[PDB]
Amino acid sequence: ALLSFERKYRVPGGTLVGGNLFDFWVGPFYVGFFGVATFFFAALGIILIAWSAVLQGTWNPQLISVYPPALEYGLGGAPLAKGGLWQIITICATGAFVSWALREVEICRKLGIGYHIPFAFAFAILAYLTLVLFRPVMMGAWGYAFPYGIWTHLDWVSNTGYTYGNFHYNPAHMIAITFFFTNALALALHGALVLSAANPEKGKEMRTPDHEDTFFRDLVGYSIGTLGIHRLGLLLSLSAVFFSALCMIITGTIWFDQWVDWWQWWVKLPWWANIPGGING
Amino acid sequence: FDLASLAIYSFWIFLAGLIYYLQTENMREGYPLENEDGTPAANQGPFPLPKPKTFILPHGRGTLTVPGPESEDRPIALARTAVSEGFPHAPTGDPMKDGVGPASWVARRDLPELDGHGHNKIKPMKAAAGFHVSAGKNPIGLPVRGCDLEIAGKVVDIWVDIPEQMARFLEVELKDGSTRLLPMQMVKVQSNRVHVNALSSDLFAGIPTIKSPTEVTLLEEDKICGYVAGGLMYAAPKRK
Amino acid sequence: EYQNIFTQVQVRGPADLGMTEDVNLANRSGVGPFSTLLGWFGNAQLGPIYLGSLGVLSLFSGLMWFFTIGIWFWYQAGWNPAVFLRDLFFFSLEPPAPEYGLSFAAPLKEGGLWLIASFFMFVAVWSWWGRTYLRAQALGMGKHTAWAFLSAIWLWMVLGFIRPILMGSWSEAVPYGIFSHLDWTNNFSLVHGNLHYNPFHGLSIAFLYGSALLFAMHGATILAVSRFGGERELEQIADRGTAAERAALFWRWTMGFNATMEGIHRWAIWMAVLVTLTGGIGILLSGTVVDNWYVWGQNH
Ligand code: BCL
Ligand code: BCL
Ligand code: BCL
Ligand SMILES: CC[C@H]1c2cc3[nH]c4c(c3C)C(=O)[C@H](C(=O)OC)c4c3nc(cc4[nH]c(cc(n2)[C@@H]1C)c(C(C)=O)c4C)[C@@H](C)[C@@H]3CCC(=O)OC/C=C(\C)CCC[C@H](C)CCC[C@H](C)CCCC(C)C
Ligand SMILES: COC1=C(OC)C(=O)C(C/C=C(\C)CC/C=C(\C)CC/C=C(\C)CC/C=C(\C)CC/C=C(\C)CC/C=C(\C)CCC=C(C)C)=C(C)C1=O
Ligand SMILES: COC(C)(C)C(=O)C/C=C(\C)CC/C=C(\C)CC/C=C(\C)CCCC/C(C)=C/CC[C@H](C)CC/C=C(\C)CCC=C(C)C
Ligand SMILES: CCCCCCCC/C=C\CCCCCCCC(=O)OC[C@H](O)CO
Ligand SMILES: CCCCCCCCCCCC[N+](C)(C)[O-]
Ligand SMILES: CCCCCCCCCCCC[N+](C)(C)[O-]
Ligand SMILES: CCCCCCCCCCCC[N+](C)(C)[O-]
Ligand SMILES: CCCCCCCCCCCC[N+](C)(C)[O-]
Ligand SMILES: CCCCCCCCCCCC[N+](C)(C)[O-]
Ligand SMILES: CCCCCCCCCCCC[N+](C)(C)[O-]
Ligand SMILES: CCCCCCCCCCCC[N+](C)(C)[O-]
Ligand SMILES: CCCCCCCCCCCC[N+](C)(C)[O-]
Ligand SMILES: [Cl-]
Ligand SMILES: [Fe+3]
Repeated sequence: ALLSFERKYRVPGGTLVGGNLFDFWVGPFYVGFFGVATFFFAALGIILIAWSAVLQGTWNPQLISVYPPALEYGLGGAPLAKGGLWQIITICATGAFVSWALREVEICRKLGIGYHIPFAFAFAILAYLTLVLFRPVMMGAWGYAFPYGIWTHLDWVSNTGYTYGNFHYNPAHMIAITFFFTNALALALHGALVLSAANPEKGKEMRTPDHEDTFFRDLVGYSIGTLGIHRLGLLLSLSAVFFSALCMIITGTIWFDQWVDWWQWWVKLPWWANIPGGING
Repeated sequence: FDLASLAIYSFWIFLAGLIYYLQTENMREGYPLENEDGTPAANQGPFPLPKPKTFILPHGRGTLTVPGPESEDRPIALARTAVSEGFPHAPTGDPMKDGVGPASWVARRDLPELDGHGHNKIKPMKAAAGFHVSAGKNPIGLPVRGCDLEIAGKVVDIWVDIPEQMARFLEVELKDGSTRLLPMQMVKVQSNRVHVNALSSDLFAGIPTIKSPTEVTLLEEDKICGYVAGGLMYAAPKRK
Repeated sequence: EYQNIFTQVQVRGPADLGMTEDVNLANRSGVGPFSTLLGWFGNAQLGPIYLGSLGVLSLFSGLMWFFTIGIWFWYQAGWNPAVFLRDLFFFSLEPPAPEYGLSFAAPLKEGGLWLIASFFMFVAVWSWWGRTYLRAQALGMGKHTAWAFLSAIWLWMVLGFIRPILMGSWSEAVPYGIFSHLDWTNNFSLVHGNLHYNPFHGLSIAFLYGSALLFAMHGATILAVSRFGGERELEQIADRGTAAERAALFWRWTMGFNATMEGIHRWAIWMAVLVTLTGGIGILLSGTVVDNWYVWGQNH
């Protein structure tokens, strides 16, 4: 079934691979070559998850956990039950994520729109590969990657962070958090501003974008603009994820101590490094 | 059954209702779903259609009620390529001229958008007292080049969003003296030229024209922008 | 292939003094300078700003909060500017010790000053809240902004006011300090048995991640259809154009469902407020109802 306005857009073309061979829809979903690829990787990865559950001895989704190989395996392959399933599932997950992105691109082309969406999605993919591929490889073992389990992968975050004291002191970690908080702040304000204009007080006509601008100049003396706020939100969310991957690719690779020790270059500058008094004096 | 357990169970209930509400609110346009022949589809999904709401539009422009009887209000030059559902519909003629596919446009009101005071939101800079180029390259006077590396015309003016203080169109004078508008988001201002990758130099004349030299309607904007974006798919044969 | 991340040609005109509606034009400042710098990414116009009694009160009250923390930092630094800059991030104005309970009689240097700063901060935030309401009201707009702001105030009220009272001690509040309040956050989790196993904490994280997810989607979506004037969202609501149709169809073809130009902003406002809404709940139950979220978790 279609939306009332959808048919005129359902023309052939825009594919990157296969021509018209996979140029069709299943219900609302557009297929395309990378739609078939996504299904192939996704189905194959899910089977291996169910298989790992059988080896594990449980069907409770809260307990299933696919662990990577032990550190002793280094970067080599492992048997299925001893980290091999994690290795294969990681390949399938990557295949699905990348296929998904290239499918979005095919859809951008058929709709004659820009490619901002798959471009932004690639940052999330990059953060995933930072944690399962780039950082493990640079550290020399797949075991440094995180396990595929609802709860075990939270334990991984907690164990990995406390290996370096309080991870809060990771300076890139601070920046990434700042973009995460600022983004949610910007998202709330933007949604509220449009709704406040499209849904004014009772007994009022719909407001205009000028009202949106005036509201924010009145409030904080500046309005970024209707185009600028969408540029900004895209920026805040991608920068947040960019400094996330950055704050981890350096942990365990070029920095090994407690992240609080990183702030000593400021404290121990040989001129005020000894002035008595204060906290560090 | 401690207070924490009840809090989290309550929240999951509240969240399910919230999602149901959000989804129905997002069915105020494009629903009910249609078959590929325009009739109503048997399976509409589990979420019902929301009840009508009314916006009172400013400047005496009337009221909009959504949901309401939908209508393209224009002919669609396409045809089925399969008896079964889910397959592309092929253009029956020239898709750029017939405004289908990536060249689609919507039958919006044949009026210009207005600012908060009731004046035209978009104006040519020659009619916008005080406006000027403040940074970047001024494209006025520059030649406009198509994807065939041929020159189609030259920039003669900039159409400005006055409330936002933002360039939205280039007015390009064609070899025959007439002008066309070009979306600012589809052009590439360089040092010595303006380059448009979406159209070939001989497709500029096909851009829809406006009926007034000092204002553009929402319908005209949709026809212009749709045509230019459609060139990405439909003008590629002569794209170097 | 232009991407529309930065403006190509800035244009500038007579400053926009804004809508009037029922705003008291006496309290609007003059217009400030235009910023070419900001013009590349957004609007270049600075000002005017509205400055009423709430704004002035919020401003002055907020600066008193600031100066109170400031003098305490200069006092910890022994008034030495060198020591001040060095240990700036390590200074901390801490609440009264548990001994004082909820008493206001803590001497200045043992939590008395933290109480004075919190008072100023309390006045500044709430008067600013009233400001977001009256600014919308003066223009005849909905109060969505003031309600979304409440969600943030909720978590802040819980962290510094509501929870410490239910615990019966101001010492349970957060200290004023760059590093000290990071440390407070770490201890809060260890004391209460790992917040990873607080369900409202996990929810709060889903919505924080989901806010970045949704804004990357929406921001990227609007820029991809800005070639059809998509960022003019209020008129797309009143008169659906091809921008709204292509945006909806991209997501329908991608993941099977879609929003409308208005409805995507209800997703957004809720995605964001649910961060601090769920988080404030989770913090309020920590120590009052549940002592060990991991242990509590293993029974449910
Ligand atoms: C005790 C634990 C430690 C700690 C240790 C760590 C560690 C260790 C790490 C972080 C990382 C992060 N931490 Mg920290 N951190 C702590 C305290 C905090 C606090 C806080 C208030 O106290 C905050 C706000 C943060 C904030 C953050 C972020 C900056 C970052 C996570 C986002 C990210 O990378 O996304 C990136 C996004 C993704 C990975 C998602 C990718 C999605 C893929 C592409 C698609 C999936 C598709 C899916 C399977 C399909 C399902 C389909 C169905 C239809 C549903 N931390 C404490 C001090 N933190 C992480 C980081 O930076 O990672 C790079 C990280 O590894
Ligand atoms: C980002 C830095 C850390 C990390 C730190 C944390 C912390 C800390 C928390 C989570 C939480 C969650 N994480 Mg994790 N997480 C990471 C990497 C991942 C990846 C991945 C493929 O890289 C995935 C799929 C998940 C998935 C999840 C969910 C189980 C949960 C809510 C996420 C959410 O709503 O996000 C925002 C996205 C959306 C709102 C969109 C919808 C996404 C849905 C919910 C995804 C479901 C995935 C499904 C359970 C797994 C795949 C199913 C396949 C069919 C096999 N995490 C890395 C290692 N994650 C929280 C939790 O409660 O966990 C129990 C939590 O507290
Ligand atoms: C060791 C650390 C602990 C832990 C301890 C805590 C604690 C403690 C808290 C959080 C909280 C949060 N944590 Mg945790 N957290 C951990 C691990 C993580 C991880 C991770 C990757 O593992 C992530 C992603 C997170 C993420 C998060 C967020 C989802 C949440 C904060 C919401 C927010 O927006 O606050 C930011 C918003 C505010 C503080 C509201 C502020 C609003 C006020 C009114 C504004 C003040 C303005 C002021 C005047 C400044 C003016 C500036 C002007 C420019 C002048 N945590 C570990 C396990 N986390 C909070 C929560 O809700 O938990 C359930 C919380 O309190
Ligand atoms: C970079 C900015 C933010 C962002 C952006 C973003 N995400 C995106 C997009 C964008 C712009 C899309 O276009 C795309 C989309 O279509 O979203 C609706 C997407 C997407 N972001 C998603 C999730 C997601 N994004 C996240 C984060 C972020 N996304 C960033 C914060 C997170 C988290 C944890 O924060 C999650 C969970 C999906 C909903 C979707 C991509 C779906 C996809 O790739 O589908 C193909 C794959 C499948 C259908 C299933 C594959 C199954 C695997 C083979 C097996 C599972 C293995 C896995 C490793 C198990 C892990 C489980 C444990 C960790 C619990
Ligand atoms: C202004 O313009 C905009 C719109 O239009 C007006 C929008 O519509 C949207 C979309 C946003 C929403 C609808 C809001 C809700 C989304 C959320 C909360 C994000 C989180 C999303 C989800 C949890 C959903 C995830 C779903 C999936 C990943 C789909 C599941 C995948 C399946 C079933 C398989 C895919 C199918 C194939 C590969 C083809 C079939 C294969 C064969 C072999 C036949 C945005 C951003 C926007 O700006
Ligand atoms: C040149 O230097 C000078 C001196 C001029 C300066 O100005 C230097 C000053 C600075 C550098 C300022 C530095 C500022 C900070 C470090 C601020 C850091 C703040 C945080 C990390 C956030 C902490 C906020 C959390 C809390 C606990 C907030 C309390 C809010 C409560 C809701 C209020 C509760 C009220 C109470 C207890 C009583 C008051 C009255 C009531 C009616 C409730
Ligand atoms: C730049 C000089 C002045 C200082 C500025 C004060 C500091 C504001 C801080 C954070 C909020 C970020 C605001 C971004 C959210 C805007 C919401 C929105 O939708 O705005 C679009 C547009 O303004 C409507 O037409
Ligand atoms: C789609 C291909 C991209 C590769 C990314 C997948 C990395 C998974 C980890 C490697 C496992 C393979 N092996 C046997 C060498 O360990
Ligand atoms: C890591 C996965 C990569 C797949 C997603 C990449 C999509 C980028 C978008 C294409 C950019 C094309 N363009 C318009 C810049 O020429
Ligand atoms: C026993 C009940 C305990 C409280 C449970 C809280 C769940 C509801 C949270 C949503 C609050 C409603 N609101 C204010 C956002 O509209
Ligand atoms: C606590 C139990 C709640 C069950 C159902 C809750 C549905 C609420 C959904 C929010 C609706 C938003 N609205 C209509 C108030 O704007
Ligand atoms: C992250 C939460 C997402 C909730 C998604 C619920 C909405 C699905 C609606 C599908 C039905 C719509 N349809 C196919 C009839 O158009
Ligand atoms: C505690 C946070 C509450 C969630 C806010 C969601 C916004 C919905 C409220 C609409 C406001 C209606 N009105 C009449 C005041 O304009
Ligand atoms: C407004 C859209 C809301 C999307 C819903 C997101 C649900 C994420 C599920 C997280 C599970 C957290 N929990 C309860 C297991 O701790
Ligand atoms: C936990 C998040 C769940 C998201 C699942 C969304 C499913 C896509 C919408 C399905 C609509 C298609 N259909 C065939 C039912 O009409
Ligand atoms: Cl005021
Ligand atoms: Fe928007």
